This record gives sequence, C-alpha cells and structure tokens, in this order.
Amino acid sequence: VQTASVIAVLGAAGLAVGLALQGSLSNLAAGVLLVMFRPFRAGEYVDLGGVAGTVLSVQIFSTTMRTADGKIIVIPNGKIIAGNIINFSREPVRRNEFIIGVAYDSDIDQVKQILTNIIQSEDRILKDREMTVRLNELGASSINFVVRVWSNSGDLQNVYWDVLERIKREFDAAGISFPYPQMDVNFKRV
Amino acid sequence: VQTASVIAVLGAAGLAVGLALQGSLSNLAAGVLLVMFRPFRAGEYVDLGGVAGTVLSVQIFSTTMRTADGKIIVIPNGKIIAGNIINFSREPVRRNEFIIGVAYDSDIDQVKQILTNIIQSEDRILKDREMTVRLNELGASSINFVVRVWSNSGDLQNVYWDVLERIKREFDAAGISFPYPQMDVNFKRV
Amino acid sequence: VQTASVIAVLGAAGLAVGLALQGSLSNLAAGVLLVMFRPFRAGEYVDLGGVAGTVLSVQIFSTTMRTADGKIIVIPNGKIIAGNIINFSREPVRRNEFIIGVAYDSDIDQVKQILTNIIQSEDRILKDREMTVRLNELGASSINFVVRVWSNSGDLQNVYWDVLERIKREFDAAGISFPYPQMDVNFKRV
Amino acid sequence: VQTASVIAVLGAAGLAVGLALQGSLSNLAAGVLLVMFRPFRAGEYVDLGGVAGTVLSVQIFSTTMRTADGKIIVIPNGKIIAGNIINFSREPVRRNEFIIGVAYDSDIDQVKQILTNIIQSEDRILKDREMTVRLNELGASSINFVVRVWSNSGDLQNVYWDVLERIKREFDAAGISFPYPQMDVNFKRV
Amino acid sequence: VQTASVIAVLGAAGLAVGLALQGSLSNLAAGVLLVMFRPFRAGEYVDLGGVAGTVLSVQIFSTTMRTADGKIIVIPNGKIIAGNIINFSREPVRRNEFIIGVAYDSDIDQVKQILTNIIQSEDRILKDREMTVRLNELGASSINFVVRVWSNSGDLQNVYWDVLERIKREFDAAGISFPYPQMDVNFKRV
Amino acid sequence: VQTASVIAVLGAAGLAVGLALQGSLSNLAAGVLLVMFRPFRAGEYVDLGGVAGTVLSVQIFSTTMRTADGKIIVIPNGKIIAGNIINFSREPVRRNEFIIGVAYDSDIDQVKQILTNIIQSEDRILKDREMTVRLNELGASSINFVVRVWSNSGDLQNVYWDVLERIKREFDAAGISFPYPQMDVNFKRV
Amino acid sequence: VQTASVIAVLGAAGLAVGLALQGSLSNLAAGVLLVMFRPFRAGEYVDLGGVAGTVLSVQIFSTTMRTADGKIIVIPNGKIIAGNIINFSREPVRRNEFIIGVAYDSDIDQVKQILTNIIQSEDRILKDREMTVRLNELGASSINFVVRVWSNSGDLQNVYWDVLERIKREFDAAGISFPYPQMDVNFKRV
Repeated sequence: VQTASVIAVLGAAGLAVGLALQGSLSNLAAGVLLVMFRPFRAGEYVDLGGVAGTVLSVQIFSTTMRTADGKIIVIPNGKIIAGNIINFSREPVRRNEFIIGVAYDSDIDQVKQILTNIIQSEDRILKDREMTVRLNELGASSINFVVRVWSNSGDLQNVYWDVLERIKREFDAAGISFPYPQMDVNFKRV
Repeated sequence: VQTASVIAVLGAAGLAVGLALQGSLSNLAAGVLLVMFRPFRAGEYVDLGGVAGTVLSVQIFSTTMRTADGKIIVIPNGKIIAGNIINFSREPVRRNEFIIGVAYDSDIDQVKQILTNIIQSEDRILKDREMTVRLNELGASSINFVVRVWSNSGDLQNVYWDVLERIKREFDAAGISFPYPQMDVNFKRV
Repeated sequence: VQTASVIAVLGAAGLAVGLALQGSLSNLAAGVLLVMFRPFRAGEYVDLGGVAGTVLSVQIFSTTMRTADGKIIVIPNGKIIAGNIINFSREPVRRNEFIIGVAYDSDIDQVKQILTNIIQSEDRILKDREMTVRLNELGASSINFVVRVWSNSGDLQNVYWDVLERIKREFDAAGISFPYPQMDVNFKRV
Repeated sequence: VQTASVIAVLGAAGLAVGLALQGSLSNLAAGVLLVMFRPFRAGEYVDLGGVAGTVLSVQIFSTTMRTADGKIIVIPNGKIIAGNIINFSREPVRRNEFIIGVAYDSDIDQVKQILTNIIQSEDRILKDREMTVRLNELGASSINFVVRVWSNSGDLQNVYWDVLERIKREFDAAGISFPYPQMDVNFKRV
Repeated sequence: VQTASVIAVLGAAGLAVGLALQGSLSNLAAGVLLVMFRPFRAGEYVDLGGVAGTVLSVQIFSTTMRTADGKIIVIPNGKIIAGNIINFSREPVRRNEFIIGVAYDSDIDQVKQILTNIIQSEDRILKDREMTVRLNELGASSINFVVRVWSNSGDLQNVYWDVLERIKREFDAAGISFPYPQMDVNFKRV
Repeated sequence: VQTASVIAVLGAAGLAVGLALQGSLSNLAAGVLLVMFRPFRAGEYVDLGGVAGTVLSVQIFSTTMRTADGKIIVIPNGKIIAGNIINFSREPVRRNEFIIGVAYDSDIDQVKQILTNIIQSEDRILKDREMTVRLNELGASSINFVVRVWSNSGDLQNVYWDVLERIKREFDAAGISFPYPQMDVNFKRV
Repeated sequence: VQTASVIAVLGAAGLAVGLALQGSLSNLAAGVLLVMFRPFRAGEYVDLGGVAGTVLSVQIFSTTMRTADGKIIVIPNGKIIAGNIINFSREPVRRNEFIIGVAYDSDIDQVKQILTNIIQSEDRILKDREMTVRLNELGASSINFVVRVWSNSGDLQNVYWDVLERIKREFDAAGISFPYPQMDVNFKRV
C-alpha cells in the first residue's frame, strides 16, 4: 500500500531494463555514428578490428562484410568504434615492401644496380615516388636488402608478384645466391 | 519509525537486485536481439567467438551448437553479440588456399603450368572465378607458391583433398621435389 | 540536526553495501539461472571455463566438480555463464581424430587402404557415419594423413587407444615408416 | 545559503566515499561469504588464484597461506572468489600421471607387461581403481606411453618417486632405451 | 495515470540513451581535448596506439593518419587519450642505434678505432653530441658492439643506411668477419 | 531562472567530480586499509605486483620501496590491494630448490648418496625439516634430480651458492658428468 | 508542458556530459595529485608504465618526456598512476649485474680470483658495499657466474662497459674460454 517501495522497485526494474538494452543501444549508437560520419562506405575493401574484406552493407546494429576467400562476417558496430579502421580505397596509390636476403660474400652494388634496373623496367611502378633500394640489415645468416615501391592500389598484388618473379629470374641468371640458413661446427673427437 | 532510512535501504536493495540480474538480463537482451535480426538461423554451419559448428537451436538465454566432432557447446548470447560471428552457408561459394613449397633449383614456369593443368582438369573448380597460380614468396628453405581456387561451399573439403593428392602425384611423377629444411655447415677441425 | 545530510549519507552507505554484495548477488543470480535452465546437471562429464571434470553437485553460490585426476574444484557461477560450457553426455556419439605422419617416399594409396581395413575391422566404429581416411597435408618433414572416426562416447578412449596400437603394429608389419625430423646439410670445408 | 547545492555536493561526496570504500567493502564481503560457506578451511593443502600452499588462517579482508617452500602469501578475498580455487584434501585419493617415452623399435607389449608388473608390485597403489597402461601417442622422436595410477593423497609424491625410480631401473635392466631427440641428415657435398 | 511510474520509466530511458551516447560523447570530448591542447598537429610524423604515420587531419570524432606505405587509418580519439602518443617532429635531432656482432677472436680496439673513423668521416653526424662506440655485450655466438649516433630527424634514415653500408665495406676490407651462428659438436660414434 | 535545471547540472558536475577523484580516493582508501591491517611493515623484504624489494615507507597514496639493485619504485596502494603480496621476512625459515641434470648412464644411488653426504656436511641446513634428494624427472637429454633443503631466511642465498659449488666440485671429483644437450643423427648419403 | 519529463531528460543529458568529461577530468585529477605529491620532478631520468626517459615537464592533462634516443613521449597522468613509476635519480648508487658464462672444464676458483682482482682494481666501484662473485648456476651449455657491483648512478654505464671489456681481455689472456653452444651427436650409419 506504500507509495515509496513501489516507486523504488519500479526504478530498480527500469535501471535493470536499461542495463539490459545496454549492448543493443550502444551498438546502434555506434552504427548511427558510423553512417552519419561515413568513414568508410559499402563496396570498398577495408580492414576492421583485424579482419579484412569488402563491406557488403552496413546496418544499424552491425555491419556485414566478405573477406577475400568468401567468409561472411558480421561485426558489431561497438567494435568498429572501439577498434581501428584500415581503409584501402581512400589512397589510390600504396607501397610494396620487398625484403631480399642474400649471402655475405655477394657483391653489394651489383645487387642494387640490378634491382634498380628491374624496378625501372617495370612500367606500373610510379616513377615520381622514391625508388628505395638500400642495404637494410645485416642478418644472422644473410644480409637483407629492402625495396620500397609505390604503385596504384588496383595492380598492387600483380606488381608484387611480377617483381618477385623477375627478381628470382635475374638473381638466378646473374649468379647471386639466396643462402640457406648458415651455421658452422667445430669437431671435437673424444 | 523514520520514512527516509527505509526508502533508502529499499532503494539500495533494488539496485543490488538489478545488479544481480545484470548477467541474465544482458544475455536475454542479446538473445532477443539476435532472434529479431537473425544474422544466422538454426541448422547452418557457422563460427562464433572462435568455436565453430552447426547451431542446433538458439534460446533466449544462450545458444546450443554441435562441433564437427560431436561436441555440444552452449554459448551465452551476451558473448555472441560481444564477439565476432562468421557464417559458412551465407555464401554458397568460397575459396581454398594451397601453399606449396618447392626447392629453389626447381623450374618455375613448369610448376605453374602443371598446377594450371591440375586445376583445369578439376571440374568442381569454378571456371568463372580467378585461378591464381603465382609465385608467392621466397622462404628460408623453399620457395612457396600460392594457389587460390574458388568452389562451392558444399564440396570445398573434397576439392581441397583431391587437389592436394593430385598435386602430390603429379609432383612425384614430374620429378619436382618437396625439400626438407635445408642446413649449411662449415667444418672447423681443432 | 539536518534531515538532508543524514539521508544522503545513509543512501551512500546503502549503495556501498550493494556494491559490497555485488559479487555474491551476481554469483547467486548466475547459479539460480543455471539451475532453472539446467544446461547441465550433476554427474556428467563437462568442461567449464577451460577446466573439465564430472560435476558432483551445483550450489547456489558456485558449483563443485571433480577432475579426472581427482582435483576438487569449486567454480563460481558468474564465470560459468561468463565463459563457455562444454558438455560430453549430451551427445552419445563423438568423433576421434587421428593424425599420422609418414615419409614422403611411402606409398599413398597403400596407407589409405590399410587404414580403411583397420577401421573396417573395428566393430565399435559407427559405420553409418563417415569414415574419412584422406591425405591431409604436406608437412615439413612428413606427410600427415587425417582419420575421422565416429563412435559412442562411452568407449571413445578405448577405441582411440586400440586403433592407435593397431596402426603402429600394421605399419611396422607393412614396412611403412614413421620418419624422424628430416634435415639436409651441405658440406663446405674451409 | 541555498539548500539544493549543499545537498547535491554532500551526495556527490557520499558517492565518492562509497566508491572509495569499494575495494575494502567488496573484499570483506567476499571474505565473509567464503567464511560462511567455507569451501575450504584452515590447514589443508589447496591452490587459489594459481598459487598453491597450506592456508594458515582466513581473515575478513584477505587470506594468509604458506607455500611449500615457506613463502607467506596474502591474497585478497575478492580475488579468491573471483578465480577458480581447488582443494586437494577433499578427496583422500588422487591420480598420478606418468608419461614414458621409448624408442620406435622397442617392443610394445613387453613395455606394457613390465609396467603392469611394476604397478602391481607397489602396494600403495589402489587396486580397485583402474590401472591404465596404454600406448598414448606417437611422438616426433619417441612413442609415449601413459600410466594413470590412483593412490591416497598423503603418499602421492612418494608413490610417484618410487614408481619412477623402479621404472628407470627396470628399463635399464630389460634393455629398453629412452631415446635422445632423433635427427636425420642427408649429405650434399658441393 | 500515475505521475511516478512515468517519471521513473522516462528516467530509465534517459539513462539508457546516455549509456548509448557513451562512446560518441567520450570520443568527442577526447577530440576537443586534443584540439585545445594540440600535443600534435596535422602534417607531422607521429605514432599512437602502436601505429605510426603522418596525421593528415584531426576530426572531432577521430583522427585520420596516412601510414608510410600509404595506408589510411582512422583512430578514435579515445585511443589517443587512453594510449601513449609519440612524436617525431617535436625533437629535430634523434639518435640512431647500431648493433654489430663480430667474431670472438676478432681484435677489440681495432673495431672501435675503425668505427670511430667511420663515424668521424660522416658529416651529418652531430659532433657535439656523444659518439658512443663501446663493447656492449658478449653474446651467445658473437660479441655485440653498440654505436649511438645523434643526427637530425630529416636525414636519420639516410645516415643509418650509409653508415651500415660503410661498416660492411670497411669490415670486408679490414678482414673482420661477421660470424654465422656458432655451435660446436662432439663425436661419440658407437 | 528555473530551479530544476540548475540542481540537475550541479548534481551532474558533482558526480563528475566524484568520478575525477575516483582513482585518488580508491588509492588512499587502499593505503589506509593496508596501514590499519599492516600485513607488511616498513623495512622488510617483500614482493608485490611482480616487483620485489625492501619497503622504505608506506604513504597514504602509495608506497616507496627499493629493489635489490638500488631501484626506487613507488607503487600505488590500489594495485597493491588488487594484486597479491608475499612476505619473505614473515617466515624465518624457507626452502631452497636444486635441480641437477645428470647423464642417463650415470649411477642413480651413488648420486643420491653423495648429495645426502653433501647436505649432511652443511651445518646451516635445518636437520629437523625434511631433506629430499630423489630422482625427479626423466628429461629429454638428462635425468633431473630434485633437492629440497630448509634453512633460515637470512643465509638462504649463501647456503644455495655454497651447496651449488660443493655439488660441482664433488661431481667433478666423483666422475659424474653434467651432459650437454644430446642428439642423434642418421647418415643418408645420396 | 510536463515538468517531470524535462527534468528527467536534462538529468540524463547532464550525466552524459559528465561521462563525456570523465576521461579528461580523471586525467587532470591524476596530474594534480602527482604535482602535489611530486613523486618525481622534471629533469630526472625515470621510467613510467614501461617507457623510460627524462621528463621535460609535467602538465595538468599529461606529461612530456624525452627518451634516451630523443623520442618525445606524452603520457597521460591516469596511466601514470595506473601503472608503476620507478625513479633512477632518487637513489644515488645502484648495482650492476654481470653474468659470465664459462666452460664446464674451466677452473672455478681461478675465475673468481680474476673477477675479484678486476673489481678491486676498479676505483669507481663502491668498496663499502658487497662485491658478489659467486658461481650462480649450472647452465645447459656453460656454467654462469654472477657479479654484483655497486656504483654511483652517474658512472654506472661507463663502469659496466669498462668492467666488461676488462673481463674479456683478462679472460682471453688467462686462457679462460667463453664456450659456444655445446651439443653432442651419435652416429648411426644405416
């Protein structure tokens, strides 16, 4: 009959209902934020929360995306806002990174010259950007050269594959050897 | 006799009861949201939060699923909406990935040609989609080729197994060798 | 003498008491939810939160389980619902997974035939379900075959052990060899 | 002079004081909960929150335990109730696990027979419980047998040590060899 | 018709809406905080949340950064405030670290002298700062020296590459050898 | 002019200020709790939060401690009461652990006898407590024996060092050999 | 027109704004707390939350530090108090730790005598503090000795480097050898 216990228990029930809606309400707020700022739109290859693919559509509660191999992934908007966004289509030009390990005894300037010839021969490589072919690091078993090449995002993978194959062919022709993991022993007969 | 301490303690009890219901209320809210949006329904092979299988049924509090090995798992809906969900039946066609390591001295174009012949021989491979047979990377002990092949989700595993067996047979016939991890030594008698 | 500071401090004390009860109230709510939905009952092998065993009984505050080796573990219900739950007795039939590594030179179809003969010989194997014996993958030092066998949950371990022993004996008899990790070396005296 | 700002600021101070007491109040609530259900008492070997030892006494704020090496550890009761806690004194009988690696060429049934003789020789081994001596797994360099033996909790360690020593002596006497990590090499003179 | 249930339910709805806005409001507060303290501004190379790049622009809700390879990353301001932020352009001069591993029998003072000559030869090295060339550590297979060189941020990478190439050339000329992973063996042929 | 918006906004500001003080108030509450239970007092060797050393003094907000190497660490009391604390000085006697790896062919009982003689010779070892010298584990390359020795906390490290040196000397004198990592090869000329 | 819905929605907006300011207000409270206790001050080398350097200045919202190599780091104060803080400059004298691995056959007391002579010869070593030169442990491939040396914080690194170089030179002169990773083989011709 008291008017205080009833209002207290209804307030407790209301806060419980709010805490229940918590997940869905947070996700829908995240989704409406995403749509009204549109950092990324449907149909462009991107990466969200560590998983990459083309987003088919974005919904109020979550988003639907398809990776390269055909996985259909539904990601709740809360994680998109919590996580990072890695957009690919925003920049038409990107950069490929080749790491080539060669033997210690192999000539240095010869490798740089042949790599420069290879990259200059390729036409899909953006010549305006830097053509980086430098001795990167002195590895445990082989010295590693680094190659940074800028090219359009559309033909990035094809450029990578063609450059790698040409590198293999030219290295085989020129006698430069890709070394297996080296190691040396010391015999001690007992 | 005071009417303020009693209402205060009843309010504290009510908020405590709400915080008690927290887990069950959140889980049931997530479950009803999933039911009323239905990213996936019962009877399709999917993966939730890292565990995969066929969902037998979905309940208000959690969901029941069977792993490929007959394992029965109940997953709370709160973690489902908090986690990532991926579906297999949504996309009828998926893509298999083969990674084949071959010795450095092995011929390059011959391997590509024989792999293309193998994939063309198979009929369950979708001809409309791409057939990527390219050099992928120069590994420490062997050069790795990548093969990306699209096929229907129903027969994906069978296509994978048959392609792998045919690859093994053809490589053995053609003399191409799968190399063991190479090592280099340098004798130093003391 | 003020009637506002006193009600404020009593309200603060009440919310503090609620936040104190937080753990016990959440755990008891979780336990009552479990008992009134009974996803699992007492006396059947299960796995909660990564630790597995047979539950002796379930209480309002936590649950009591006995591990295979005899560990007595009491698990709070809150983390039981927070984490996943695995059940064994729900599905009377499960699937065993054998992975067998063999040398590259070993015959392929002979191994498949002998494995099929072995699994056919065993009677506890459920013949209605699939009996997969396929080349699974090309390992670094040995090709690994996969065997999937469906059998009743009661005799799963015994079937596994008997199949493994028979595999060992038949492989020894037939000349098939389990290869040790294979390396290859290149001598170059200095 | 306003009566609303003062009550508002005192309420804010009260909730701040409650959030201050948060840790101590939660810990004492957990402690009293553990006291009045007493899943474990003082003086028996247990493992709480990943650290094992004999609990000396339990307090309202935390618990005091002594590790086997003499470390004195004080654990807050909140972490006690949060994580999994296990007891060893609850079950008078536990199970020891032996993993014995032997060479591929070693006789199978001979090892099983000698292990059965060893376990039958020991009297502290519970005869009623199972005596599992089966080929467990085919390891990379050796085949591993599993031995599961039930015995009283008090003499578990002594049984383990005596069984291990007898296993070593019997294996040395019978000619069974514990293999070192086996390696295979292939010479390539260049 | 009651005036208490309606206000209670509207208060619950309002707190639910606030908990929905939670993420957006926190992120916008973080962004405005960043704007009005400007720890970093657009167009300078920075590294936040573990990802590095040039800040193309800063928005109220998030920040847009271009990675060195051309990647576009959108980072919510909540991560910037919560995580650590690192700046490059704030300090015009930085320090390059070189770790060089040599043979155990190689001369010590000769290496230090040649390294000092190398660093003195370079002009972009800031001579006012220290030029640390000391025996750092006695590694498992080689002794490692550390070189610390201070130079302007603009030419840091070029200085690093040129110094490394000159180190390689001078070491080859002087006969100092970079040792492969050493490991000796003992023969106990049965 | 409204008297409701003003009280609402002042209440919001008050709860914001409470959330501001949250960390400092929690830390000071934890500190005063630790002071008034004093689980550890100033000037004793302890370990908390993964860092060990002697606490110089404890403050209301945090604590000041010095590591064995002279490091000065200030640790917030909140994380102290959140984590686990262990005290070296509480127990005057602790237990030292020795793990000794010996060859497979080495005599078993001889090693146990010589270790028992060594520990008997030492006087700082508490003879009342157990002195365990038993075979412990069958390693991949060497069998590991276990030694548990109880001694006063003051001379624990000195006892450890002296016992280790005596073990080394006695093993060298008696012909027992500490084996290098063993490994087996199988030549296969091609 | 109702006076209850308006106050409810304004209260919800106020709590939303409070939760928005939450991060910045918590950080500023942490910063002012640090200032008014000044556990560390500008210009002294310290380590906060895992990143080390000299703090240039401390602000209300965060702090600015420059690492050894010149990176500019902005650390929020909330993370500062959340994590540990260690001060190098508070204690004028610290302790360097050398670990020296030597062969099993090398003399024990000779190495200790050499190390004692080396540390005694050095003058920057604090003679009042202990000079620990003891056999630390029996490594897998080499026995490791530990050397603990106390010296002023200013010349700690120089003392370390000079001691290491002198150790190398003296060990080379005395014939003591730093062993490469040992390993043993067993020939098994097939």
